[PDB]
Amino acid sequence: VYQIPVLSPSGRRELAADLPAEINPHLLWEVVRWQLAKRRRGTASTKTRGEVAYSGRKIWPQKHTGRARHGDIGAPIFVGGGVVFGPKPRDYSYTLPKKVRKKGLAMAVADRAREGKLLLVEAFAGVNGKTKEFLAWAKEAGLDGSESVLLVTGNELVRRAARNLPWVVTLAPEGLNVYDIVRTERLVMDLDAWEVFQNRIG
Amino acid sequence: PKMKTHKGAKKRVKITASGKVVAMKTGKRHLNWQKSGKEIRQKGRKFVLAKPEAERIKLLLPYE
Amino acid sequence: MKLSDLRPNPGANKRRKRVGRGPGSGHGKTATRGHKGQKSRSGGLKDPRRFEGGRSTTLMRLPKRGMQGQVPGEIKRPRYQGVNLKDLARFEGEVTPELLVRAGLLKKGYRLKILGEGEAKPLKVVAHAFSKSALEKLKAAGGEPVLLE
Amino acid sequence: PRAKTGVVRRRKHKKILKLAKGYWGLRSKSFRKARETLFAAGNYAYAHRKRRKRDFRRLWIVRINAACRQHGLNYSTFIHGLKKAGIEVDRKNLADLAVREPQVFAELVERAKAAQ
RNA sequence: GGGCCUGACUGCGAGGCCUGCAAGCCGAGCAGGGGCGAAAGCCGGGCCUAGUGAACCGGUGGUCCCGUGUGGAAGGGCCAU
RNA sequence: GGAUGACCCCAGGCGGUAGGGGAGCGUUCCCGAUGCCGAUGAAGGCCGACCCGCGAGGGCGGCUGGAGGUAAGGGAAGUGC
RNA sequence: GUGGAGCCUGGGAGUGAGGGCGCGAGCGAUAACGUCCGCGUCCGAGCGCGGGAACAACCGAGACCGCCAGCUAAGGCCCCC
RNA sequence: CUGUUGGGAAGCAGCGCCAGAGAGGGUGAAAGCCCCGUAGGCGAAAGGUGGGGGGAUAGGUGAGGGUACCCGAGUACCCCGUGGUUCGUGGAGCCAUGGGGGAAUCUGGGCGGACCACCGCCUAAGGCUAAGUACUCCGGGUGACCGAUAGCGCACCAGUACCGUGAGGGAAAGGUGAAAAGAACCCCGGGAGGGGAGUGAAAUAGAGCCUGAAACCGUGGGCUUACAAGCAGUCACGGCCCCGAGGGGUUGUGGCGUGCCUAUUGAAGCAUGAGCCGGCGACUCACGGUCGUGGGCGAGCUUAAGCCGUUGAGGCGGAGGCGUAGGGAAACCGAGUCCGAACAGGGCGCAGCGGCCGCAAAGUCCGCGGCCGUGGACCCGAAACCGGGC
RNA sequence: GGGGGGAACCUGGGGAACUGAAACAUCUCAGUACCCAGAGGAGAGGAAAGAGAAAUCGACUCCCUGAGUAGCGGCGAGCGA
Ligand SMILES: [Mg+2]
Ligand SMILES: [Mg+2]
Ligand SMILES: [Mg+2]
Ligand SMILES: [Mg+2]
Ligand SMILES: [Mg+2]
Ligand SMILES: [Mg+2]
Ligand SMILES: [Mg+2]
Ligand SMILES: [Mg+2]
Ligand SMILES: [Mg+2]
Ligand SMILES: [Mg+2]
Ligand SMILES: [Mg+2]
Ligand SMILES: [Mg+2]
Ligand SMILES: [Mg+2]
Ligand SMILES: [Mg+2]
Ligand SMILES: [Mg+2]
Ligand SMILES: [Mg+2]
Ligand SMILES: [Mg+2]
Ligand SMILES: [Mg+2]
Ligand SMILES: [Mg+2]
Ligand SMILES: [Mg+2]
Ligand SMILES: [Mg+2]
Ligand SMILES: [Mg+2]
Ligand SMILES: [Mg+2]
Ligand SMILES: [Mg+2]
Ligand SMILES: [Mg+2]
Ligand SMILES: [Mg+2]
Ligand SMILES: [Mg+2]
Ligand SMILES: [Mg+2]
Ligand SMILES: [Mg+2]
Ligand SMILES: [Mg+2]
Ligand SMILES: [Mg+2]
Ligand SMILES: [Mg+2]
Ligand SMILES: [Mg+2]
Ligand SMILES: [Mg+2]
Ligand SMILES: [Mg+2]
Ligand SMILES: [Mg+2]
Ligand SMILES: [Mg+2]
Ligand SMILES: [Mg+2]
Ligand SMILES: [Mg+2]
Ligand SMILES: [Mg+2]
Ligand SMILES: [Mg+2]
Ligand SMILES: [Mg+2]
Ligand SMILES: [Mg+2]
Ligand SMILES: [Mg+2]
Ligand SMILES: [Mg+2]
Ligand SMILES: [Mg+2]
Ligand SMILES: [Mg+2]
Ligand SMILES: [Mg+2]
Ligand SMILES: [Mg+2]
Ligand SMILES: [Mg+2]
Ligand SMILES: [Mg+2]
Ligand SMILES: [Mg+2]
Ligand SMILES: [Mg+2]
Ligand SMILES: [Mg+2]
Ligand SMILES: [Mg+2]
Ligand SMILES: [Mg+2]
Ligand SMILES: [Mg+2]
Ligand SMILES: [Mg+2]
Ligand SMILES: [Mg+2]
Ligand SMILES: [Mg+2]
Ligand SMILES: [Mg+2]
Ligand SMILES: [Mg+2]
Ligand SMILES: [Mg+2]
Ligand SMILES: [Mg+2]
Ligand SMILES: [Mg+2]
Ligand SMILES: [Mg+2]
Ligand SMILES: [Mg+2]
Ligand SMILES: [Mg+2]
Ligand SMILES: [Mg+2]
Ligand SMILES: [Mg+2]
Ligand SMILES: [Mg+2]
Ligand SMILES: [Mg+2]
Ligand SMILES: [Mg+2]
Ligand SMILES: [Mg+2]
Ligand SMILES: [Mg+2]
Ligand SMILES: [Mg+2]
Ligand SMILES: [Mg+2]
Ligand SMILES: [Mg+2]
Ligand SMILES: [Mg+2]
Ligand SMILES: [Mg+2]
Ligand SMILES: [Mg+2]
Ligand SMILES: [Mg+2]
Ligand SMILES: [Mg+2]
Ligand SMILES: [Mg+2]
Ligand SMILES: [Mg+2]
Ligand SMILES: [Mg+2]
Ligand SMILES: [Mg+2]
Ligand SMILES: [Mg+2]
Ligand SMILES: [Mg+2]
Ligand SMILES: [Mg+2]
Ligand SMILES: [Mg+2]
Ligand SMILES: [Mg+2]
Ligand SMILES: [Mg+2]
Ligand SMILES: [Mg+2]
Ligand SMILES: [Mg+2]
Ligand SMILES: [Mg+2]
Ligand SMILES: [Mg+2]
Ligand SMILES: [Mg+2]
Ligand SMILES: [Mg+2]
Ligand SMILES: [Mg+2]
Ligand SMILES: [Mg+2]
Ligand SMILES: [Mg+2]
Ligand SMILES: [Mg+2]
Ligand SMILES: [Mg+2]
Ligand SMILES: [Mg+2]
Ligand SMILES: [Mg+2]
Ligand SMILES: [Mg+2]
Ligand SMILES: [Mg+2]
Ligand SMILES: [Mg+2]
Ligand SMILES: [Mg+2]
Ligand SMILES: [Mg+2]
Ligand SMILES: [Mg+2]
Ligand SMILES: [Mg+2]
Ligand SMILES: [Mg+2]
Ligand SMILES: [Mg+2]
Ligand SMILES: [Mg+2]
Ligand SMILES: [Mg+2]
Ligand SMILES: [Mg+2]
Ligand SMILES: [Mg+2]
Ligand SMILES: [Mg+2]
Ligand SMILES: [Mg+2]
Ligand SMILES: [Mg+2]
Ligand SMILES: [Mg+2]
Ligand SMILES: [Mg+2]
Ligand SMILES: [Mg+2]
Ligand SMILES: [Mg+2]
Ligand SMILES: [Mg+2]
Ligand SMILES: [Mg+2]
Ligand SMILES: [Mg+2]
Ligand SMILES: [Mg+2]
Ligand SMILES: [Mg+2]
Ligand SMILES: [Mg+2]
Ligand SMILES: [Mg+2]
Ligand SMILES: [Mg+2]
Ligand SMILES: [Mg+2]
Ligand SMILES: [Mg+2]
Ligand SMILES: [Mg+2]
Ligand SMILES: [Mg+2]
Ligand SMILES: [Mg+2]
Ligand SMILES: [Mg+2]
Ligand SMILES: [Mg+2]
Ligand SMILES: [Mg+2]
Ligand SMILES: [Mg+2]
Ligand SMILES: [Mg+2]
Ligand SMILES: [Mg+2]
Ligand SMILES: [Mg+2]
Ligand SMILES: [Mg+2]
Ligand SMILES: [Mg+2]
Ligand SMILES: [Mg+2]
Ligand SMILES: [Mg+2]
Ligand SMILES: [Mg+2]
Ligand SMILES: [Mg+2]
Ligand SMILES: [Mg+2]
Ligand SMILES: [Mg+2]
Ligand SMILES: [Mg+2]
Ligand SMILES: [Mg+2]
Ligand SMILES: [Mg+2]
Ligand SMILES: [Mg+2]
Ligand SMILES: [Mg+2]
Ligand SMILES: [Mg+2]
Ligand SMILES: [Mg+2]
Ligand SMILES: [Mg+2]
Ligand SMILES: [Mg+2]
Ligand SMILES: [Mg+2]
Ligand SMILES: [Mg+2]
Ligand SMILES: [Mg+2]
Ligand SMILES: [Mg+2]
Ligand SMILES: [Mg+2]
Ligand SMILES: [Mg+2]
Ligand SMILES: [Mg+2]
Ligand SMILES: [Mg+2]
Ligand SMILES: [Mg+2]
Ligand SMILES: [Mg+2]
Ligand SMILES: [Mg+2]
Ligand SMILES: [Mg+2]
Ligand SMILES: [Mg+2]
Ligand SMILES: [Mg+2]
Ligand SMILES: [Mg+2]
Ligand SMILES: [Mg+2]
Ligand SMILES: [Mg+2]
Ligand SMILES: [Mg+2]
Ligand SMILES: [Mg+2]
Ligand SMILES: [Mg+2]
Ligand SMILES: [Mg+2]
Ligand SMILES: [Mg+2]
Ligand SMILES: [Mg+2]
Ligand SMILES: [Mg+2]
Ligand SMILES: [Mg+2]
Ligand SMILES: [Mg+2]
Ligand SMILES: [Mg+2]
Ligand SMILES: [Mg+2]
Ligand SMILES: [Mg+2]
Ligand SMILES: [Mg+2]
Ligand SMILES: [Mg+2]
Ligand SMILES: [Mg+2]
Ligand SMILES: [Mg+2]
Ligand SMILES: [Mg+2]
Ligand SMILES: [Mg+2]
Ligand SMILES: [Mg+2]
Ligand SMILES: [Mg+2]
Ligand SMILES: [Mg+2]
Ligand SMILES: [Mg+2]
Ligand SMILES: [Mg+2]
Ligand SMILES: [Mg+2]
Ligand SMILES: [Mg+2]
Ligand SMILES: [Mg+2]
Ligand SMILES: [Mg+2]
Ligand SMILES: [Mg+2]
Ligand SMILES: [Mg+2]
Ligand SMILES: [Mg+2]
Ligand SMILES: [Mg+2]
Ligand SMILES: [Mg+2]
Ligand SMILES: [Mg+2]
Ligand SMILES: [Mg+2]
Ligand SMILES: [Mg+2]
Ligand SMILES: [Mg+2]
Ligand SMILES: [Mg+2]
Ligand SMILES: [Mg+2]
Ligand SMILES: [Mg+2]
Ligand SMILES: [Mg+2]
Ligand SMILES: [Mg+2]
Ligand SMILES: [Mg+2]
Ligand SMILES: [Mg+2]
Ligand SMILES: [Mg+2]
Ligand SMILES: [Mg+2]
Ligand SMILES: [Mg+2]
Ligand SMILES: [Mg+2]
Ligand SMILES: [Mg+2]
Ligand SMILES: [Mg+2]
Ligand SMILES: [Mg+2]
Ligand SMILES: [Mg+2]
Ligand SMILES: [Mg+2]
Ligand SMILES: [Mg+2]
Ligand SMILES: [Mg+2]
Ligand SMILES: [Mg+2]
Ligand SMILES: [Mg+2]
Ligand SMILES: [Mg+2]
Ligand SMILES: [Mg+2]
Ligand SMILES: [Mg+2]
Ligand SMILES: [Mg+2]
Ligand SMILES: [Mg+2]
Ligand SMILES: [Mg+2]
Ligand SMILES: [Mg+2]
Ligand SMILES: [Mg+2]
Ligand SMILES: [Mg+2]
Ligand SMILES: [Mg+2]
Ligand SMILES: [Mg+2]
Ligand SMILES: [Mg+2]
Ligand SMILES: [Mg+2]
Ligand SMILES: [Mg+2]
Ligand SMILES: [Mg+2]
Ligand SMILES: [Mg+2]
Ligand SMILES: [Mg+2]
Ligand SMILES: [Mg+2]
Ligand SMILES: [Mg+2]
Ligand SMILES: [Mg+2]
Ligand SMILES: [Mg+2]
Ligand SMILES: [Mg+2]
Ligand SMILES: [Mg+2]
Ligand SMILES: [Mg+2]
Ligand SMILES: [Mg+2]
Ligand SMILES: [Mg+2]
Ligand SMILES: [Mg+2]
Ligand SMILES: [Mg+2]
Ligand SMILES: [Mg+2]
Ligand SMILES: [Mg+2]
Ligand SMILES: [Mg+2]
Ligand SMILES: [Mg+2]
Ligand SMILES: [Mg+2]
Ligand SMILES: [Mg+2]
Ligand SMILES: [Mg+2]
Ligand SMILES: [Mg+2]
Ligand SMILES: [Mg+2]
Repeated sequence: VYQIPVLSPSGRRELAADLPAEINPHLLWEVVRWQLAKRRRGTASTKTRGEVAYSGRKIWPQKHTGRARHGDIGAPIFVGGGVVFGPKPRDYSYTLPKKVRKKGLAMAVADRAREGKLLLVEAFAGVNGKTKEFLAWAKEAGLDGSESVLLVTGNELVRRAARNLPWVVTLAPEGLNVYDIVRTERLVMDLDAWEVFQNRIG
Repeated sequence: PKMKTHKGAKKRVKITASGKVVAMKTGKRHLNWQKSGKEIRQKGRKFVLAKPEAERIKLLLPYE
Repeated sequence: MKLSDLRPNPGANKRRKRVGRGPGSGHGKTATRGHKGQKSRSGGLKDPRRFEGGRSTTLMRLPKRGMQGQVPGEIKRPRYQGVNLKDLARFEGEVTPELLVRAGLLKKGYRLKILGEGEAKPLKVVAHAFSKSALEKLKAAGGEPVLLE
Repeated sequence: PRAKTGVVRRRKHKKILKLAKGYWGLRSKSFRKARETLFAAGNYAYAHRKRRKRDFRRLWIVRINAACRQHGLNYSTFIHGLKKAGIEVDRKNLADLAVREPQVFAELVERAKAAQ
């Protein structure tokens, strides 16, 4: 369906995989929205007039003082009093339909694949945990850092070598997600990663 | 908290397949000796509640 | 496609209605509540689904009917759920209650009863009950009804 | 998060207060008083925009009338004569003529008498 | 005024009046079994419009529908009052 | 009309309280941002007869101020006295 | 008769203190800026505009914005005007 | 590292370098490489812990047959009064027990919703028992949390000052500068204060210190006002001043002109509120419901708690829920069913668009918006009622 | 060995009223607020004289669900396994 370049010692070969041809910007939007929303801490809080510290005494008599009527000084009308309808601890998460998430993953990859920004790699030459090593291979693959790259592979050693780059996001293949894909300019995948990606969207 | 079903409504009424609301006729509980047989017969039937009064009771039965 | 390109469809995300914020909003002062009265108060009215101003309510004047039940409650008897022949079309070979459950046709904890809307198909269908027409269409179609217990 | 008033209100008030420059006492110094005065001034302008068109016409009619009676007839006669003559030169211009170009106005008075 | 009578029916009820609701009112026709009439037909109380009271709770006659492991029973439901 | 909110032409509507609907402006915060504006001066303040917008507002220029601010596009509210 | 007409399903209301005036009645005293109904109207919400000296509801007229242009309505044309 | 602007480099420019470390905070401004850190590692003599690893210890162990000795007492059980359970005296069982009566030891007894039979379940009247669970004074980590009227009542010597006999009530108050370099000396003055000198990039940064709005008070300048009638403006013209066929300020005369808000049939109203300015101040959130709406899948849709993974990575989990059939009080029947003697009549129910394909759809899930139920539910306000204390 | 103290948390012994039912007494609020005793780092519970219909399960505790179901109720407001 789509044609994907692949770096191998045999050279830049191609691969065929069926990612959707249709992109639904709203759907991808919905997934990102759900992602960024369920990670919220919801730790904003305030005190109601009952949680405020002051007493419950009526500060001066109801009538006949020539002043306005009042109750306790915790009333939200007073300065220092409680708040009205302020924030309390909150859970912003919700359960986005699994089929939507799955479809979103496929769509996000497809969009990159369609741009030609998607690259699959067989192995990572000389990289063994050193950043200078990843830069070697990266440069060799056409990745000079002029474009931000989401690197997805299970080889911890490759992730450790590339994590500190300003232009690189790193991910275990189990961790593939549409936010990170959309954030980046290029998607680079381990064949083992590209394999489990195929399994999740299948 | 989740809404509670009104038990007075559950015992007096039924929501039909299309969402009409059907209850027994009123008026043959007692004092029937001088009522015509045409009355007692017709009052043993079920009837459909007027749209407004029907729409209200349906909200009292959220889990039917 | 980048983050700046992510947008919801028109009408997907709508602005909320804020009342009580100025004349020009058309929702100022009274904040769409009108003037005075119980309804305009914080707390408002009684349940509009029932309360009728003090008179005997529409609902309460209607008579009750039927067995309402008594403590200790529901009486355990077997329950039957029907599924039509037309639903049985999707299958081939044998059908049993457990199969119809996975298909999402027969709910759990319910006994199976085959009903007659639709057409029969030469299958082995094992259930607790068949309607009169269910048996006829099934015996006619070369299907095998099996009576469970 | 919290969104306190902060900057917004001071700015709205200054808009008004600048619009109220020149007014008497607190009307140009107090926001609230400035606003009450500005409301009136908006309605007055709108009303006086509409009535300025009247104020001038009445002046024009007075002036045309003054020059007409010098030639032995009145305004109401002069206008009718002009209508019968089919002269459609307006009152703004008739008045200007009556003062700046008196012989031209004389000729118009002539055609006004001739028309009837 | 008189004769024979019990339709002062059971099962329904097209279609309308009125009408916020709930009620209230009128009702041709079909089936069951009757009454009167040679018959056509009439009769689902009274020339008509007042003589009334929703639900809840409970009494009585019937029905034999539910019956808390099962058979019953206690107690309910349904029809009538 | 052109084909689609591209702009133009012709026509008609446009007082408004309770109130329904629509389109926007601005305030705090998040993504955009390991970015961008910034001591050749951030925010905030004081001016303006200038520019854009029907308006809410947004620009630009001068003075003050001396270290922060933050786009297009989206998100969420302790959001306008 | 194509109208901010009408009918059907549904979402959201507000109102359930009205008032003057004209005509038709009751009540009152062929009284009330009286009261209670009816048909209409206006004010309510047109305390925007011209007239009535001034004056919500009487006469004229339904104010999208602009003009130092023109025609009229009621009412007016001796001076204030 | 160097150059350059600058009081100051981390700015800009030139040439480099590290990275399992480009989280973050400092440093005279904006620093991966100056500092503190960060990734990744290392660390306890002493005290505490030690649920994991190891070892002891206590403790634990047969089968037939006979015997009918034992198996928890004012107990079971029954009645009266009550509590507990969803159960409000109801057909009212079960569990508990204040009063009365009052057994038995496996052929004993309790229970399965009055009661009886049958069939089953269980072992009362003695005791102990981890973990999974609740909480946050304390320590740490993290925020689409606050930023000095906010956030705890308290950022500051606050449960303080102050008030109260007492229980108890309960504030206000943060900021010089990069560095005190915190202004030597001289002058007027009793001092306070100020003027010079000096410091600093800046002193209307001078300690009564960042910024420094408004009301409010004053000084100087321009225009104007002592024959004039006023919701204070507005429209026109003219005079004067200013900035250079225009504009700004001012106001002499002429025209017009009944504050704002609230409540009302109706207010400029001699009806409510407001001295003025600044800041605080009222339609929200959760769960459920009902419409609408943006998408996903569609006779199907969807998971919950949890489990795994991440450390702002997502996945698993099908228990369950909604829908796929209705009608009936129910037994029950079922595209029908209920009433009925009816095969009568009636109530309530049943039946996509194009070339196997595409499109659309029941339904359902998630988001979003309107409104509704439940809670304080738009905010403020009673008089009162109750508990425990003073 | 006890005594007294500890922010909440926990068991036990006692235990309101405003409020809601658009009045009120049953009912609700609610075995809540509060008082007292006690226990600890947790407390409680716990090894069937159970459940309840499965010819079945197998201590207790805690979450999801079953379910706003079964039912309870001046069969009202509501309460709720
Ligand atoms: Mg948060
Ligand atoms: Mg929050
Ligand atoms: Mg808080
Ligand atoms: Mg607070
Ligand atoms: Mg409050
Ligand atoms: Mg309070
Ligand atoms: Mg309090
Ligand atoms: Mg308090
Ligand atoms: Mg306190
Ligand atoms: Mg109190
Ligand atoms: Mg009190
Ligand atoms: Mg008190
Ligand atoms: Mg006073
Ligand atoms: Mg005062
Ligand atoms: Mg008071
Ligand atoms: Mg108060
Ligand atoms: Mg208080
Ligand atoms: Mg405070
Ligand atoms: Mg506070
Ligand atoms: Mg506070
Ligand atoms: Mg507040
Ligand atoms: Mg509140
Ligand atoms: Mg809230
Ligand atoms: Mg939470
Ligand atoms: Mg939500
Ligand atoms: Mg969730
Ligand atoms: Mg990185
Ligand atoms: Mg990183
Ligand atoms: Mg990036
Ligand atoms: Mg990242
Ligand atoms: Mg009856
Ligand atoms: Mg009865
Ligand atoms: Mg009769
Ligand atoms: Mg009869
Ligand atoms: Mg009878
Ligand atoms: Mg009958
Ligand atoms: Mg359900
Ligand atoms: Mg259902
Ligand atoms: Mg929103
Ligand atoms: Mg507004
Ligand atoms: Mg609106
Ligand atoms: Mg409005
Ligand atoms: Mg107001
Ligand atoms: Mg409204
Ligand atoms: Mg409303
Ligand atoms: Mg009001
Ligand atoms: Mg009212
Ligand atoms: Mg109202
Ligand atoms: Mg009222
Ligand atoms: Mg209403
Ligand atoms: Mg209140
Ligand atoms: Mg109320
Ligand atoms: Mg009454
Ligand atoms: Mg039932
Ligand atoms: Mg039970
Ligand atoms: Mg076969
Ligand atoms: Mg503020
Ligand atoms: Mg303002
Ligand atoms: Mg302000
Ligand atoms: Mg300002
Ligand atoms: Mg402004
Ligand atoms: Mg002036
Ligand atoms: Mg002027
Ligand atoms: Mg002044
Ligand atoms: Mg003055
Ligand atoms: Mg002033
Ligand atoms: Mg204005
Ligand atoms: Mg005008
Ligand atoms: Mg005018
Ligand atoms: Mg004219
Ligand atoms: Mg005119
Ligand atoms: Mg004039
Ligand atoms: Mg003459
Ligand atoms: Mg003419
Ligand atoms: Mg003319
Ligand atoms: Mg006779
Ligand atoms: Mg006779
Ligand atoms: Mg005979
Ligand atoms: Mg009818
Ligand atoms: Mg009717
Ligand atoms: Mg006959
Ligand atoms: Mg005969
Ligand atoms: Mg016959
Ligand atoms: Mg008949
Ligand atoms: Mg009669
Ligand atoms: Mg009657
Ligand atoms: Mg009754
Ligand atoms: Mg009752
Ligand atoms: Mg009864
Ligand atoms: Mg039976
Ligand atoms: Mg039985
Ligand atoms: Mg039994
Ligand atoms: Mg027997
Ligand atoms: Mg039997
Ligand atoms: Mg018997
Ligand atoms: Mg019986
Ligand atoms: Mg019976
Ligand atoms: Mg009856
Ligand atoms: Mg037009
Ligand atoms: Mg118009
Ligand atoms: Mg309009
Ligand atoms: Mg009103
Ligand atoms: Mg619209
Ligand atoms: Mg809107
Ligand atoms: Mg704003
Ligand atoms: Mg906005
Ligand atoms: Mg950032
Ligand atoms: Mg930044
Ligand atoms: Mg720069
Ligand atoms: Mg500088
Ligand atoms: Mg500068
Ligand atoms: Mg800011
Ligand atoms: Mg501006
Ligand atoms: Mg400066
Ligand atoms: Mg500035
Ligand atoms: Mg900084
Ligand atoms: Mg800003
Ligand atoms: Mg931003
Ligand atoms: Mg934007
Ligand atoms: Mg976004
Ligand atoms: Mg938020
Ligand atoms: Mg607020
Ligand atoms: Mg209309
Ligand atoms: Mg209309
Ligand atoms: Mg409607
Ligand atoms: Mg609405
Ligand atoms: Mg609304
Ligand atoms: Mg009203
Ligand atoms: Mg009302
Ligand atoms: Mg009323
Ligand atoms: Mg009325
Ligand atoms: Mg009245
Ligand atoms: Mg009246
Ligand atoms: Mg007349
Ligand atoms: Mg009259
Ligand atoms: Mg009369
Ligand atoms: Mg007289
Ligand atoms: Mg009157
Ligand atoms: Mg009169
Ligand atoms: Mg009269
Ligand atoms: Mg009228
Ligand atoms: Mg009104
Ligand atoms: Mg008028
Ligand atoms: Mg009108
Ligand atoms: Mg007039
Ligand atoms: Mg007038
Ligand atoms: Mg006049
Ligand atoms: Mg006037
Ligand atoms: Mg008038
Ligand atoms: Mg009058
Ligand atoms: Mg004319
Ligand atoms: Mg005329
Ligand atoms: Mg006159
Ligand atoms: Mg005349
Ligand atoms: Mg005069
Ligand atoms: Mg004249
Ligand atoms: Mg230098
Ligand atoms: Mg340097
Ligand atoms: Mg550089
Ligand atoms: Mg890091
Ligand atoms: Mg950093
Ligand atoms: Mg840093
Ligand atoms: Mg930088
Ligand atoms: Mg920065
Ligand atoms: Mg740094
Ligand atoms: Mg570490
Ligand atoms: Mg470390
Ligand atoms: Mg033995
Ligand atoms: Mg023995
Ligand atoms: Mg024993
Ligand atoms: Mg017993
Ligand atoms: Mg007892
Ligand atoms: Mg009880
Ligand atoms: Mg009991
Ligand atoms: Mg009962
Ligand atoms: Mg009981
Ligand atoms: Mg007992
Ligand atoms: Mg006892
Ligand atoms: Mg035994
Ligand atoms: Mg025994
Ligand atoms: Mg027992
Ligand atoms: Mg028993
Ligand atoms: Mg049992
Ligand atoms: Mg036995
Ligand atoms: Mg048992
Ligand atoms: Mg253990
Ligand atoms: Mg435990
Ligand atoms: Mg914990
Ligand atoms: Mg902490
Ligand atoms: Mg903030
Ligand atoms: Mg901050
Ligand atoms: Mg302060
Ligand atoms: Mg504070
Ligand atoms: Mg401050
Ligand atoms: Mg503290
Ligand atoms: Mg303080
Ligand atoms: Mg005292
Ligand atoms: Mg003292
Ligand atoms: Mg006190
Ligand atoms: Mg205070
Ligand atoms: Mg400083
Ligand atoms: Mg300092
Ligand atoms: Mg001296
Ligand atoms: Mg001296
Ligand atoms: Mg001395
Ligand atoms: Mg000195
Ligand atoms: Mg001095
Ligand atoms: Mg000095
Ligand atoms: Mg110097
Ligand atoms: Mg400088
Ligand atoms: Mg300065
Ligand atoms: Mg300074
Ligand atoms: Mg200062
Ligand atoms: Mg500073
Ligand atoms: Mg100052
Ligand atoms: Mg000032
Ligand atoms: Mg002066
Ligand atoms: Mg004089
Ligand atoms: Mg003079
Ligand atoms: Mg002038
Ligand atoms: Mg000028
Ligand atoms: Mg004037
Ligand atoms: Mg007036
Ligand atoms: Mg105003
Ligand atoms: Mg009032
Ligand atoms: Mg009044
Ligand atoms: Mg009045
Ligand atoms: Mg006045
Ligand atoms: Mg006043
Ligand atoms: Mg006055
Ligand atoms: Mg009043
Ligand atoms: Mg007011
Ligand atoms: Mg005062
Ligand atoms: Mg003032
Ligand atoms: Mg709302
Ligand atoms: Mg939805
Ligand atoms: Mg989906
Ligand atoms: Mg699924
Ligand atoms: Mg449900
Ligand atoms: Mg049913
Ligand atoms: Mg039957
Ligand atoms: Mg039928
Ligand atoms: Mg579809
Ligand atoms: Mg909704
Ligand atoms: Mg609603
Ligand atoms: Mg509440
Ligand atoms: Mg609230
Ligand atoms: Mg209160
Ligand atoms: Mg009491
Ligand atoms: Mg009392
Ligand atoms: Mg007391
Ligand atoms: Mg006491
Ligand atoms: Mg003790
Ligand atoms: Mg102790
Ligand atoms: Mg207790
Ligand atoms: Mg005790
Ligand atoms: Mg007591
Ligand atoms: Mg009570
Ligand atoms: Mg309450
Ligand atoms: Mg309550
Ligand atoms: Mg309630
Ligand atoms: Mg009450
Ligand atoms: Mg009440
Ligand atoms: Mg009372
Ligand atoms: Mg209770
Ligand atoms: Mg207790
Ligand atoms: Mg203790
Ligand atoms: Mg424990
Ligand atoms: Mg623990
Ligand atoms: Mg044992
Ligand atoms: Mg269920
Ligand atoms: Mg009931
Ligand atoms: Mg309770």
